[PDB]
Amino acid sequence: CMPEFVNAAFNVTVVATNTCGTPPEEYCVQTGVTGVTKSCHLCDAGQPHLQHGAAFLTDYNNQADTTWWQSQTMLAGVQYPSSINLTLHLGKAFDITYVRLKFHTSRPESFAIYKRTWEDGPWIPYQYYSGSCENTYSKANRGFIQQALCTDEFSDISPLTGGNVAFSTLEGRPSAYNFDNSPVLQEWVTATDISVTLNRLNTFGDEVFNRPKVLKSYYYAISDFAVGGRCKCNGHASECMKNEFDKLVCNCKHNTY
Amino acid sequence: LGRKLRADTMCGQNATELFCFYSENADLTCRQPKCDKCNAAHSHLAHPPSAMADSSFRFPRTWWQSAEDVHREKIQLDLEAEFYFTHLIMVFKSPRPAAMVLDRSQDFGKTWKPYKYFATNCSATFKKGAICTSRYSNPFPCTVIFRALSPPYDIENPYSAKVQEQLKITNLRVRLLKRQSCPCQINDLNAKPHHFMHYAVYDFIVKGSCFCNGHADQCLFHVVHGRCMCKHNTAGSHCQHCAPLYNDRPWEAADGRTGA
Repeated sequence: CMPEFVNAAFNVTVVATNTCGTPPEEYCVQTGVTGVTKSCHLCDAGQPHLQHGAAFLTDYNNQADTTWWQSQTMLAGVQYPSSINLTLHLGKAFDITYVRLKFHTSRPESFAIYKRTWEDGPWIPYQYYSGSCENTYSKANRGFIQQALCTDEFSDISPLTGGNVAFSTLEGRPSAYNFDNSPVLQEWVTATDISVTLNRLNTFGDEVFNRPKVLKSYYYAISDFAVGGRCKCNGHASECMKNEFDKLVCNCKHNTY
Repeated sequence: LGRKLRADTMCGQNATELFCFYSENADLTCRQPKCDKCNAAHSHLAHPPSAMADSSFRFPRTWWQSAEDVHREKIQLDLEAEFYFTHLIMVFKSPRPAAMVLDRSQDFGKTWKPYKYFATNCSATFKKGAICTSRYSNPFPCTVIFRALSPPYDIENPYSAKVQEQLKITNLRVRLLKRQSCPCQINDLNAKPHHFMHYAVYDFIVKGSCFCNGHADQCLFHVVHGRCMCKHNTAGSHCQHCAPLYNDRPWEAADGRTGA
């Protein structure tokens, strides 16, 4: 009868507005992970195995080596108030207790997360994650007090390889420990459609230099949505037994579903 | 990065003592030491300071630490020309001590100052936005994040000499005072381990754009030099002055917003 938490990125596809591969691109990244002889190789999607597709992002998440995806780089001029917004159409309002976005390349200096309250509706961001949010986001740093405040504990490119981000929904917030008795937080944690808002990467003025490699480097790369969650239906089902129409909706009592 | 970083002697030189890595698992629990031998005989047994700053094209990563259980350990980073920096980074596999200081040198190692230093008790080094800030350094886990450019400096940032001094460097150093190795299951066997001295440091790569005053498109493993053929008919290594063909018109550094 007890609810069972399972990875919310299983057998699901991220709806990504932009993804590498469709054009021919040549990109280079730090030699921390790729380990190429010159740390330079060409991104592509035609190759069946090297696809950076949506499914690869949300999969078993092999610990030894998990399939990674790269977003479009600065070559596509992706630096605006709004940018690539890859979204998650799971199919149920999963209570995402713990979120982890293992970055394949590095932690972007400026980025955010946007969550959907109801299907096809607007986006309710959880929190902003930038070390200089007072400019890009116009908000106080070192978020503390419920609002989608900034974050600077892990903002700059500290790891430079296999970056780790702890998007602890139930921790690091004033309402961290009142999850089971916080009506707003219960609505906060549940997200119909996950969407990481990589709104902009604050450039360091290197654009005037316009080196072909560097522009191809200051890009985004989500190695895996190490995100877990479950149907918040009082676990009428230890696992949302799908219904006839081949989707995910919850089990229920009182002659309901 | 991609150059020599002189420092003191490497490990075990004055003491042929066993050294081991008390690395930690993903469960925040230490693992059994991966004891090895430090020497100066073979590359595998000889790991000079150059290991961190060299072409890292191989899957295994280059390790490094202090010289011989010495607190006042410094890293010398010689330059053959002027350089440029973007922001401050700090990677330190060993537990990051509060006594961390970031310092910048102006020209030919002839200047020194406490450029930036932040920690929970920044007094350990010896507005509260640049001198030092709290809630930024912790003893654990073992295995500081700050940005040099000021919040008002992000926008309206031309490339004239008025800002060159902020991000023009000649040498690099760093000092750590507090000594500590993050806790382990040291009682792994009946006999306690020995000679566990180590300062696990991952690597140091502070990327610096080829200083060309934001004019040159190409500046003369392969490494970044300091000579630029800046466009807009500009001459000089720093490209701070334009050609006399139409220099009579007043001008300052070509800000990237419009390249005036």
